[PDB]
Amino acid sequence: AVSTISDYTEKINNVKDEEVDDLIKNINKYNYDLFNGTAENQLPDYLNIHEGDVLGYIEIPSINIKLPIYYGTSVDILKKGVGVLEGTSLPVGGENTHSVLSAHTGLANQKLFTDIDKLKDGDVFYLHILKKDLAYKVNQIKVVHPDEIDELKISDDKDYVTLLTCYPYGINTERLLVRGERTDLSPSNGAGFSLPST
Repeated sequence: AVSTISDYTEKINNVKDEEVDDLIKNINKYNYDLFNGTAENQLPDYLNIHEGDVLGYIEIPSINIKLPIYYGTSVDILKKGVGVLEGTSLPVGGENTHSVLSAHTGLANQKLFTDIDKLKDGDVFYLHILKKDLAYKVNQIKVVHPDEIDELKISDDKDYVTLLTCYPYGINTERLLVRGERTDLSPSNGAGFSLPST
């Protein structure tokens, strides 16, 4: 709930800023190796990110969803919030990244499935990862077979995040892929920002 998000917010703000900056720098290196095929599903030792580590949270204001984000999709973890799909980009953004956020499967896929079912093209979700803020605008809702790859792959010159949910009853179930592409945090009406000059 908001106790996990509160307990993430507390612990992360109490870490040295330079250690979070280095972790962000190492994540960006993993995502590049991943895209270049010089890394594998199992995270390198230089990250100290593990199955069940909270990276932060997702806000979907359209449907008042606020859920923590864990690394990985392990079963002791899959009944709390949202999991980063092993083999997909870590959600810190950038060109040549595609992070898949997989729904957790208990009572909060019986809400979450129908809730991300309500999302349409132009809807925005916010990631809060390791004190980094990112915005994503939905541009592809896709119902897919469970042995399907192409719609979860990193696209060249693309910064994507896919919300992956399964129909929660039965086995070999159709997965719903709500794909966001990277947008500005700033609202488009208000603008006008200049650097110092003299």
